[PDB]
Parts: sequence; structure tokens; C-alpha cells
Amino acid sequence: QKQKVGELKDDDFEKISELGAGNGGVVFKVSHKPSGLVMARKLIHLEIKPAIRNQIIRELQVLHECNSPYIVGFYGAFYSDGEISICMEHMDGGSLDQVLKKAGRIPEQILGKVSIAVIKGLTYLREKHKIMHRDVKPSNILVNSRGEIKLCDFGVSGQLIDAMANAFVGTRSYMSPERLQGTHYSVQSDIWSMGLSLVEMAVGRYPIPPPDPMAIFELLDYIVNEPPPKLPSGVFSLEFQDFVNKCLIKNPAERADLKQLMVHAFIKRSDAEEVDFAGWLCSTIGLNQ
Amino acid sequence: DKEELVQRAKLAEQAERYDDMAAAMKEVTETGVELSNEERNLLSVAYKNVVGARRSSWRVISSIEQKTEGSERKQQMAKEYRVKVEKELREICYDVLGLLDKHLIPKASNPESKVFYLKMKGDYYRYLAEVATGETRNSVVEDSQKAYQDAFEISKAKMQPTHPIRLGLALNFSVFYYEILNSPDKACQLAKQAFDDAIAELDTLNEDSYKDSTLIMQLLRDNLTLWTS
Amino acid sequence: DKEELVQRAKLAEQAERYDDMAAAMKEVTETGVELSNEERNLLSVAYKNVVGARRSSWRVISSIEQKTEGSERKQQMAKEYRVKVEKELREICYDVLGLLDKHLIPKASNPESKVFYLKMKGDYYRYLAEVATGETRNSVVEDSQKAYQDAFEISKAKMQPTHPIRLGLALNFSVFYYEILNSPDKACQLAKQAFDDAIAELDTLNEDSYKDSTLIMQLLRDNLTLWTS
Amino acid sequence: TTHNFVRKTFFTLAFCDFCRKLLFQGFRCQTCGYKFHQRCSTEVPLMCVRDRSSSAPNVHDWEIPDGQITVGQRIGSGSFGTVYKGKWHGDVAVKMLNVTAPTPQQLQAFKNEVGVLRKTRHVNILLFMGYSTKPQLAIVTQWCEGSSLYHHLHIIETKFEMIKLIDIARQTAQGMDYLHAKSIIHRDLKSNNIFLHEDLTVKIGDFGLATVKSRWSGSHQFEQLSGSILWMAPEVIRMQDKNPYSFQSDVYAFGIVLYELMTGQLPYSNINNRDQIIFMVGRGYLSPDLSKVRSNCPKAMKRLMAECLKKKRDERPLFPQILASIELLARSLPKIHRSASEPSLNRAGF
Ligand SMILES: Nc1ncnc2c1ncn2[C@@H]1O[C@H](COP(=O)(O)OP(=O)(O)OP(O)(O)=S)[C@@H](O)[C@H]1O
Ligand SMILES: Nc1ncnc2c1ncn2[C@@H]1O[C@H](COP(=O)(O)OP(=O)(O)O)[C@@H](O)[C@H]1O
Ligand SMILES: O=C(NOCCO)c1ccc2cncn2c1Nc1ccc(I)cc1F
Ligand SMILES: [Mg+2]
Ligand SMILES: [Zn+2]
Ligand SMILES: [Zn+2]
Repeated sequence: QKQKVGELKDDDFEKISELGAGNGGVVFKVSHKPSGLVMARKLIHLEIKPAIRNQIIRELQVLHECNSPYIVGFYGAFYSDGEISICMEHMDGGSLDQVLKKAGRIPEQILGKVSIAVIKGLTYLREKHKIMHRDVKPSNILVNSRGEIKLCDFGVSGQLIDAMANAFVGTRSYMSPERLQGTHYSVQSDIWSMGLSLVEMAVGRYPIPPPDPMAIFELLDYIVNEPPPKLPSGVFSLEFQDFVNKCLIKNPAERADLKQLMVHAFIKRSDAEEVDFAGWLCSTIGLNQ
Repeated sequence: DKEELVQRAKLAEQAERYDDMAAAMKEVTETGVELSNEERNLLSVAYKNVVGARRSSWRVISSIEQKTEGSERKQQMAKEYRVKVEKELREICYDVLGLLDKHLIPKASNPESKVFYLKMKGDYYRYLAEVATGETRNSVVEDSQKAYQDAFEISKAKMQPTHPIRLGLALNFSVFYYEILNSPDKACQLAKQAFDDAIAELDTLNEDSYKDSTLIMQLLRDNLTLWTS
Repeated sequence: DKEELVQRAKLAEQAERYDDMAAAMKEVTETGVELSNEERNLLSVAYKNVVGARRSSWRVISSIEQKTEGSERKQQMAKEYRVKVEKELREICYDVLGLLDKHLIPKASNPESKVFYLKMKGDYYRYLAEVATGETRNSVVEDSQKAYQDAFEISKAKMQPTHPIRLGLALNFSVFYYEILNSPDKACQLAKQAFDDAIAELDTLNEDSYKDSTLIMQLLRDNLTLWTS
Repeated sequence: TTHNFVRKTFFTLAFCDFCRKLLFQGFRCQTCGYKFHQRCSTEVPLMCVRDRSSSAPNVHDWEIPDGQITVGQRIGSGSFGTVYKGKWHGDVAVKMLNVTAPTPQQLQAFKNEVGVLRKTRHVNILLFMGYSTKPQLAIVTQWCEGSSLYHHLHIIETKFEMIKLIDIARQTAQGMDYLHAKSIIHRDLKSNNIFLHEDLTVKIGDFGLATVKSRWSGSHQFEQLSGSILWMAPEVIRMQDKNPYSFQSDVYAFGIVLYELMTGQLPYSNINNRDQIIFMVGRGYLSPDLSKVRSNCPKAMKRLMAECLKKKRDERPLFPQILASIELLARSLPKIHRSASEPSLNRAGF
């Protein structure tokens, strides 16, 4: 389908519907009329010098070679009418942030399949491209009705990460405590973010504030100076509790790596379990099988 | 021509020289033509800076005179230097009042201008009041008293409670009451009253004078907080 | 008698009036009395400040002269006024140079004081070098070339390179090279040579000599960081 | 590294750099210009890197209805609303405030705020021509031609002579001093909200409007921090204070604008993360680096910038003192650009 897509132009697209509101960007379901396909078009409005913009579009062309069953497919990245357009594969299941609100909580056996997808997603990006995601969170893990679980909004363009760091302000954070203090430990920060994401959906609440709202500054200060969040005792299996604990060790070196997590008791069990994820997702959302 | 004289005085003001400026503005007033709003502030700045330099000289020389506390020719010489700079101080203030009461006060169409020149007159009589100690004190003290009372009547009549000039008069007349007459009770009453009325029309503050208005306001508050201690 | 006039000069210094101190020290050096450290230091302060104030005023007048040339004969009166400043700038500097020929140079029994007076001569030829243009400048600058060249030799042979008078000599001669002759590479080397030598011989100074030296070398670092870029 | 002092009788307007009252006679460091009193000399140390009471110093329904605002082209969105170039008795700037559903309690407070903003008239302030309630909320301000300061300093990166650079900083302090004189907190001062009208007059916009930022839930207005943080004071970042938006919070934001104009770069140009800046600034760990400035900036001028960026808000000066200090060296600017000379020696003692 990607070979049917030549050069992407603004007038070749037709608006269908908005996928959801964002902090910095907006995403629309669009029809590429020359190809006749439904893409997810993200538009980012950055007030940057053209030299930086041209470099951003240059470093996004790296996504053409990020092809795997745990990475959201990519069609093209171009600039028009003062907005950066990133055209990617449409995921009809939305983000796990949207699925979380619709589910209330996500079952442990479902989160087992998500963990495997995120780990293998982060492994692909770091082995084949050696790029740290630096944004792992439920809103950036996309799912479709086919049962695919794919990572998106990873840092392939270092110039794009610096650009939006100057522009916007977040209310919810999944940044590792060592990154907040200016210490870089490769993909150990992405593993922290995954563990925090896994606690959020399983509990059905936010990990940073535990009953057992806070401003962005109070959230970051808590992540750095307080013990990490943990799953409630009794209601989750000891393997799943141990998995997220190894993912949320504040010490980035003592924190489990991608190779260590792949062979964890929770992952080895979940990899063996037969879970109709596609059936559960469409059931949760209200779609048909 | 007048414009060559006011540009010369303005240029000399930019060079931080207050001898050619004062001479130029005396030469302007000697023509006996009525000034604008602009040409007046230059004259006040010139004859404020010239006395101000001698005032600072008088204060530090008088402090050294009260510092020495011996018995030698240093005290006699410092007294000779005090009476020298005091006589220089007297010559400047007499040149001002000679230039003021002969060309400007008797020919003053604008009542606002009358409050301005009577405020200056009371200021320079207070400048002569603080230095001359004896029988001649009681003449210039009563002269400044009449001048400020005359200015205070026209301020209370036909001025704004938020105008720079009425606030300046209230400020100079309050420090006159504190320093010269040493009745801080009526100075406290006066400054508090002037500060209260100054609050009423706080909304009525146009761009023409926000800096001056708030500057005399905070100076009034600083003088109050000094005197209520 | 002398101590009374030095007391008057100090009293004039504290009182900020400088023309009285200039006259009060000129009349003392007019006699030919043995001039000690403090006695020549007050003279150096007096004749620095008095020419310095008029020099800054000329700098402002010369800047305002060149603000807009697309204008009327308002510049005409300005550059004749600039000549008025020059009329009260050169002759007062000549009042200092004739003084060096009267008493200072012949009545010197210490090389250090000879370096000091030759530095002052070169510095006052350096101030006259700025306003004076044409063939006069050539005549003016040639007097300083021999003045700092007859002081550096003694500075090198009789005083340490950490000496504040030798530091001030290298500093003034460095700015002479930069501003007048416009050889900034020779100015940069000279300074670097002066500064490296100062660092090469340090921590040998007196207790009093821990403020003036540091200030000169600190200004030397300021010139060097300014002149690298 | 030692302050040499001189007896100096200030002839212009100057404020002591501990007590910050009107200074007449006292001391001045001949290195920086950190002028100060003789009275409060025994309370303040050196910082470079019964008395005569003062006298007179020297002298130098606003709702627009429907069918009137021709909403034109979409210009750009902000932190509380989007701008369109509208026509209304000439070109105006419309702003559809992000708050589209205001409660009769928030709506009342907005109408009260507009009351004060409509009573503002300064050469360095964008005119506030009311708002519109029929088509939701839409602040209507004077339309600016030319371009924003952010656009001229980080887009085209056209640096201007220090004379023109200082002038922009002077006119900003002039307009800002007027707002604080009328007791109006800007809450948003940044190069994005400063325009150069036909390339000369500075116009400050998007000031006040505290009630249309931080959507209410009934009768409250907890300022939920949002927008941009490069200009936010550390006290403003924390939001732990009942109110973080004071004059000093605005003075800090002003100090960041000084940094922008002075160096041509936005503060912290070595971090690829926003959350890192929010945390470290609010914690007092990150400060705008003062080692990227030009090699001709006088200590007196540069020091002003350092005073506005004080982590504790109570240390920062107020605009009457700032504007005096900015202006003070604008006059000694050309003379001090020339090379240094031999100074007068110690001539001081305490
Ligand atoms: N009064 C105005 N006149 C002309 N252009 C304007 C005006 N106000 C905003 N703009 C333009 O609109 C664009 C962005 O609009 P804004 O919403 O003001 O952005 P912003 O300043 O980041 O938002 P806030 O609310 O001040 S944080 C800028 O590029 C300006 O050129
Ligand atoms: N491919 C996609 N399919 C469906 N929804 C998407 C897709 N890409 C982005 N979105 C949605 O777009 C919204 C904006 O995302 P973004 O601006 O990156 O910030 P955030 O993920 O933090 O909300 C999110 O709510 C997300 O669910
Ligand atoms: O998406 C991002 N941030 O969230 C939007 C807030 O404005 C984002 C952030 C960093 C980044 C570096 N290189 C691309 N980056 C992004 N985009 C993006 C990445 C991968 C895919 I597949 C699709 C995308 F759109
Ligand atoms: Mg996202
Ligand atoms: Zn003080
Ligand atoms: Zn200093």
C-alpha cells in the first residue's frame, strides 16, 4: 500500500473526522485521494526557523525504515501552510489511554500482551535504529481491531524533541526520576515509563498520586523524591507485581533492562497464555469482532 | 531669537554643566517674555542643581566642623570656608529671587504657573532659612510662610488632588513644617491629609504624569513613616 | 603654614569642590616644598578630576554634534560651543604642563617620583592629543612618545614589575598605543608582557599594596578580554 | 575584585541598591555603578559580579454585539484563545478565549477585569477595545502591523545595534511601569506579547485577563499552570503560593526578555525537554546562564538583568527602579563603549 503513496501534498487529503485533542498536536482521520487509503494525519504547528524545520522533516524520513508489527506504520512527513504533517497508519482501536477510560481498568492477562508488544517495540527501535523512545505512555501505545499493539511518538528526530520542549507544557508526566535530574541511562527511562503506564491502566487510576489535582511541578518533585508507585497487593499475581517493581526501581542501573524483562516470569507466562485481545478490544470499545 | 537660547540651555543641561545653563536661562528671563510649560522646568532644574551642589558642600563641611572637636586653626579655617560657600549660596538665591519677582510672578496669566513660581519662591526662602542663623532667620521664615500659604490657598481652590504641583507644594510645605519650625504634629496632620485626598482620584491618572504622581506619593509615605517613629 | 593648606585641600576633596583643590595644591607646589607621597597624590586626584569632567562633557558634545547631519545650522552653534569647551580644556592642561617644568621635574630626588611626574606629563599630552587635530596632533603625540619611553626604562631597572606606578604606566601607554597610534597588536603584546611579568613575580607585595595593584591588573584583564574579540 | 568608592552627588534621578529610596548624595563604585546610601552602608556588602528627609525632585457595557466584527484570517492559537485579524472601524485582533462556557460567576469577573483594561491608555500598551459575548468570548485589541519581538529575534535572527536593543528594553519598562502604576499584573510578559509598531514603538499586549486563564469550576480560579515556562518565575512554576503572579513574577519575566534581546538566544539552549526545565527552575537548580553575553556589555547594565532573575522574588527590584537603571546607562552608553583608562585610587574609608 505504501508504494501506491508517492509525494504527500495538502490538497491530496480529504478530512473525515478528528481522532482526538492533544497537548501540542492534533490528529485527523484523512483519505489520501490519489492512493484511496485512510491515514492518521498529525499536524504540529511549530514557530521555528526554516533551517530547524527542514532538519525535522529530514530526520522524520527515518520513519520509512521503522517497519515492524509493534511500530505504527508511516506514509510520509511533509510541511505546508505553517504545519508539520506526519501521515501514519490509522489504528481503529485508538490509544490505550482511550481504551483505558472505556474499560475502567485493563485485565492483567491483556496487560501481559501489551508489555510484550512495548518491550519488543522498544527493542526494535534500539537494536535496528538505536533510538530511545523517551515518551513511553498509554497515549503513545496504539491498538487496532486486528489485535496489533504498536509504539508511536518515539524520538527519531532529536531536533523535533527540542522544538516541542520549548513550545508546550504538560499536566501528566511519565519521565523517569534520573532523566528529570539530567542523568541519561539509554532506554532505562523508557522501561520506567512502561512500568508507570502498566500500573495506571491495571489500577484504573494515575500512578504518580496514590490514594493509598497535583500540578506538573508537584508530580515531577514526587517522582524524584518519593518511593515509586506499586500494584495493590492480593488483586494482581505476584509475577505481575514483581514485573512492574523491577520496571519502577528509581536506580536506573538496578532497574531491569529490555533483555532481563523479555525472560521475566510474567512475560514468559503471558507469552504462553492464549488471550483473544482483538475480541476483548472490540468488546470494550463496542465495535464488531 | 529665543529658540537658539533654549537649545543652548538644553544642550548645556545634557553636558551636566550647570553654570553656562544657569547663565543662559537668566539671559532668557532677562528678555522679560512669558515662558511656556517646557521652558520653565529647565529653569527650575538649573537653579535647583546649582544650590543643590552648594547644599551638599555646606552639609559635609558642617559635619566635619561638628566632627573635629579640638582647639586649633582648622576649626577657624573650616568656619572661613563655611562663611565663604554660605555667601556663594546667598549670592545664587538672591540672583534667583531678583530674576523671579521682577519678570515672572507679577506677569503670570496661568494660575497653575502662579502655584509653580510661589512654590519655587518658598523653596529658595527655605534654602536661605536653613543656613542663616540669627535675627535674619525670622524674616525669611515668615516670607516662606506667606509664599507657601499663598500657594496653598490656590492649590486648595483650583488644582487636582492628584496634580504633581499641588503634591510638590504639600511635600515642600510639610518638610518646611518639620525642619524649620519643628512642629511635627501639624506636619504629620498635613502629610496624612494630603496623602488621603491623593488616594480619592487614583483612577484619574493620565499618561502625562503617572511617574511624578507615584514618585511624590512614595516620598510622602517615606516622610510619614520617618516622622510617625 | 603648609599643613593648613593641605588640610584645606583635603577639606575641599571631601566637599567635592575641585577647582578650589586645584588652586590650593598649585599654590603649594608653586613654592618648591619637598613633596611627599600623600602631598603629590592629592595633586594627582585634583588635576585628574578637573580635566576629566570637561573631557566627558566634550565627549557628549562631540557625540551630539554627529547625531544628525541632515539638518539646519543647529550644528553650527554646537561646534563653536565645542570650541568654547576646548578654550577651557587646553589652557587648564597647559596650567599643569608648565608646573611640571617649574618645580616637579628638577626638584625630584627619587626615580619613582620621576616615573610618576613623567607619566602625568605623558597623560596630559595624551588628553591634548584627542581634541587637537591636523599637524598639532603630530606635535602633541611626539612629546608623549619620549615621556613614557623615559619612564618605562626606570620602571624596569628601579621598581618591580608588580609596582602599581609601573602597572599604571604600562596601562596608560597601552591605551595611548590603542586610541592615538591605532596599533592594537603592539598594545595587546605590551599588556600581555606587563601582565605575564606581574604573574611571574606575585605574592611579594606589602600589606597596603593588595588593593591598587589588583585593581590595575583587573582593568588590564578587562582591556585584554575587550581587545581579543 | 575590590570595590573602590568615590563621593558622588547624583544630579539626575537615582535609587540606592539596598533601601531603594531617592538618592541625592552618597557613594558609587567606579567599576560597576552599584550606587548606594551612606546611611544604610553598614547593612549591605560589596556586590559587583536624624538625616534630611527628601523634597520635590526634578521634573522630566463594553460588549460588542453581532454583525459588527468581520472575523478574517486565522492567525494563531495561544494559551487561552486563538487570534483572527477582524475588521471593526479599522483592522482589530479578535481572540476566541479558550473559555467558551463561562459561569455567571466567571463571566461577571471577566466584565469587571475588562473594566480596568478599558481604562488603560499608554504609548507602550496595546489598546483594549472591549470584547463580544454573542459569539462566545473574543477579546478585541489594536491590530499590530510589522511583527512580534520573538519573530525578529529567533525567526529572522536580525540583531540590531545595542542602541536600538536598549531602546526596546527602555520602552518595555515604560509600558510595564504604567501597568504596575495602575496595579495590573501582566501574568504573560514575553517577546511573543511585544510588537514593534512600524519598527519603532514597543506595544505590550495580552496583559492582565487573569479570569479567562485557569478555567473556573464555580466561584474559584486556581491558576492551573499552562502556556509557556521560559518566562515564568520560580514562585510561579511552583504554584504552591496562593498567588504566584505578582509584580516580581512580571519583573522576572521582564529579566528573561532582557536575556533574549541581549544574547539573541532563548534561555536554556542546551536542554531537549520541557518537564526538566519546569522541575529544575521551580527547584532553584536551573538559572539562565550569564556566560553567553556579548564582550562589550557594561557591568552596570548586565547587573540589572541579574537582579530581575533573583530566585527569591522579594530580592527583585520594581519597575520605577528598573526603568531608572535602564535609562541611566542609555545616556552613558556611547562614552563607555571606548577603551578603559587609569582610574582614581582608593580615596574611601568606612
Ligand atoms: N493584537 C494583535 N495584533 C496583531 N497580531 C496579533 C495580535 N495578537 C496576536 N497576534 C498574532 O497572533 C499570533 C499568535 O497569537 P497569540 O494567541 O497571541 O499567541 P501567544 O502570544 O503565544 O498567546 P498568549 O495567550 O499571549 S501565551 C502571533 O504570531 C501574532 O502575530
Ligand atoms: N494513529 C492514531 N490513531 C488514533 N488516535 C491517534 C493516533 N495518533 C494519535 N492519536 C490521538 O491523538 C491524540 C493527540 O496525541 P498527541 O498530540 O501526540 O499527545 P498525547 O498522546 O499526549 O495526547 C491522542 O489522544 C491520541 O489518542
Ligand atoms: O508525536 C510526537 N509528539 O506528540 C505530539 C505533540 O505535539 C513526537 C515527538 C517526538 C518525535 C521525534 N520524531 C517524531 N516525533 C514525534 N512524532 C511522531 C513520531 C513517530 C510517529 I510513527 C509519528 C509521529 F507523529
Ligand atoms: Mg500521543
Ligand atoms: Zn540604602
Ligand atoms: Zn563593581
